[PDB]
Amino acid sequence: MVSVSEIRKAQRAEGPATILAIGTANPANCVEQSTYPDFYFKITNSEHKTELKEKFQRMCDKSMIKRRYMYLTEEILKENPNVCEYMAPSLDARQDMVVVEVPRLGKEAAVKAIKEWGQPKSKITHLIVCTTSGVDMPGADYQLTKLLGLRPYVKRYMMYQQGCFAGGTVLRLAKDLAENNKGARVLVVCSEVTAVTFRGPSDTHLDSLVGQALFGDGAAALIVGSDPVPEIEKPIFEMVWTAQTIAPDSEGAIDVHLREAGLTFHLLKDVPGIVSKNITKALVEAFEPLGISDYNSIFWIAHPGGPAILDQVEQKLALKPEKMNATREVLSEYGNMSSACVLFILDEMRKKSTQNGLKTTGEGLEWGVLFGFGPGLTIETVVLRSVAI
Amino acid sequence: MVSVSEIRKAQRAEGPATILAIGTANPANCVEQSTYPDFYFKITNSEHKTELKEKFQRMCDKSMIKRRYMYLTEEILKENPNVCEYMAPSLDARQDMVVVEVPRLGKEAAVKAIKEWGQPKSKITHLIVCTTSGVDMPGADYQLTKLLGLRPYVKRYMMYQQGCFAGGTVLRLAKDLAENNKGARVLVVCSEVTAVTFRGPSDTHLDSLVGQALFGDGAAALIVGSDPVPEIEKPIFEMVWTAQTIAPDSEGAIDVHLREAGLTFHLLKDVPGIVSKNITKALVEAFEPLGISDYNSIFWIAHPGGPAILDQVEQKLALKPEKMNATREVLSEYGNMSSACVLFILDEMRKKSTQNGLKTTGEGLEWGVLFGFGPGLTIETVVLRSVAI
Repeated sequence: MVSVSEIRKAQRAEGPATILAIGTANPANCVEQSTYPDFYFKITNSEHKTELKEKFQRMCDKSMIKRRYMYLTEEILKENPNVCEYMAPSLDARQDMVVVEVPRLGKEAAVKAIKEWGQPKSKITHLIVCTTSGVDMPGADYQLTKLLGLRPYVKRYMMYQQGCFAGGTVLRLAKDLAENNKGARVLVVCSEVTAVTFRGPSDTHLDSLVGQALFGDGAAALIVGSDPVPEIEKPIFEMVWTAQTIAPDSEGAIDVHLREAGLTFHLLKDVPGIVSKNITKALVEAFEPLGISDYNSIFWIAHPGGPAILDQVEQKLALKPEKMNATREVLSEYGNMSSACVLFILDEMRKKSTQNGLKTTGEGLEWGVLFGFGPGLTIETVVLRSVAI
Repeated sequence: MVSVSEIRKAQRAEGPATILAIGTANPANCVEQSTYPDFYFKITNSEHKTELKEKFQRMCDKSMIKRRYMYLTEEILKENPNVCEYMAPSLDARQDMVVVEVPRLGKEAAVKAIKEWGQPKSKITHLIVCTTSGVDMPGADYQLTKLLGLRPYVKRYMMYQQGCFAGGTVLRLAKDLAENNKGARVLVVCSEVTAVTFRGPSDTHLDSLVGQALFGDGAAALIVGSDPVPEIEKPIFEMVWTAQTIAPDSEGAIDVHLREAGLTFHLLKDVPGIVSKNITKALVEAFEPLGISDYNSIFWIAHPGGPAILDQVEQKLALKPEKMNATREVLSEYGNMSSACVLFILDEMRKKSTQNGLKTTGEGLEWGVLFGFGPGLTIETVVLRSVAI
């Protein structure tokens, strides 16, 4: 009696998933990178490790990060000596910080995105929350539903322990949710806090130490939907095609474990080398079908894992130096905010394009690419189209 | 130049997401319920707690579980006294078990589902992995890709720390992935291991103790896709509509935290009561649009959190006793395997329907419902259509 084909046709959306709003937020405590070595070696009781401090100073000087925003403060660290040691039982204390801070910072970013969107929050049908800092049941998706006053029947997707490529992951997921469901409006929130990874220095663990020079806190929120209401909603970028892959010869490049001592970061291979060796294949998969071969003719968003990934990709492809400008600006002002970074870069790019009177939100260009890099070695690819003005 | 509408039309699927294969697996160690109180009170050094053992015996007697399969054995527990205590630092030992066992068990279920499906594992485009048992980076999704030899470009969705309603969640997610992407074939794996939640008994924490009578291990895998190739692929169930909601007046009903002592299960409200009070609303949302109001006229799959949820739902709606038969058979043979449970119940239902020559895979009925229940209080609803024969 009942027609499923009629239901399916009536249930789905028509057009491409579109980013309709972007909002960001960071902890209030601003930490300058120029004075970080001294602050970090003092608060971790490591001032006597002069040679290790010199190695950390070089890591900070090479980071291309001017400052980072941190939930952790001198006061909080003085109350948590176990967090200041390289390896002490401290997950409960860290979890108590991030179970609250992740949704707190996420709400700030989400309220800003909802304000830009300008539509009733009761029209948000799906919620994607992504974090690599802490886990809990009910999760941060339930907390944000409560904190934002979303409908109780919002459809939630709680992405925990994702890693640095997950800015691409949440876009890949939001695309399918928006495109398959007529009327769907997806609130996407990436919120990353370094309280679960902060730890003291160890001269036999230099891989762990590099994380201390790079990771910073931040949240970004998006509204994503298909079939925008003309002259009411305002498209910023459209998603057109996505991919995720595991690079060959990359096993163990980035291994991150959640233990009693918190989240521990282990590095085993040349990440910049692997990314730059495999980025061209990811570009031809994405762009050959569109007839695009000139990689300077598209706008660029790349996860700034570190500056060497950016430099090596730029050199490999012969990208003009300006291609990575928005990416490098976010790295310089905020450091590596894990999954949230690429969403901050989208916001920077569209705001600079607008401010500077370019013709599209993607630096005056039509087509663009967003890349996420992280554990596995995983590469996420999202092909974007800009919007006029 | 490039038409995004053309791309979008060529990129999406046409028909409803369909379950094309189901495979399950459990650890080899079979644990009888009749004698579990003695086993559990001996291994946890609690044999002198006579009254508490009595309370546990009653929980096991009322559980309606005959046996469970568990990775944990007497030998593994004797080597891990911190896991045998009610509350001792033990997450590292538990993670070392589950980071391996979750993908191992998932692999066995996935291989079974792929064998039934019959098509090359190179045609699997998307992979959803769900567990409430441990977390790691790269996740269990990466581990399964490697273990099964899936393509490196399989698109992965790692659902960690989800909870007992996530059998519904993975179906809700797989539906959009399959329907929005032409040719997509989604391998869905739920794999749950009780090594992160096992702990000793405490007479002031009877809510934790209830979990020790109910939780068991298991993995279930599905192949989901739209547009099945007729007579090559074999549809089992179709998904038609989904929902997720948070029941009113249920805050804190089920809070589960991942701490240095592992995963701790708490209960603060009457779950059977909340579920039975809110199930009608969930049914009307799903079935009023289809013109169905007789809930005995549809086939049923309910997460068997405990037998009281089933009994109270049955009594509330006046379901005939036979409606919950497949659900109760899975509870009897395997216990509560968290997210995997509802997928085992789909398997039992279609296998008994096919074995017994009923007219459809849903007990000879056309329309059916699958419910997941868990933290938040969250209710997941999936509306299914059976397949002839």
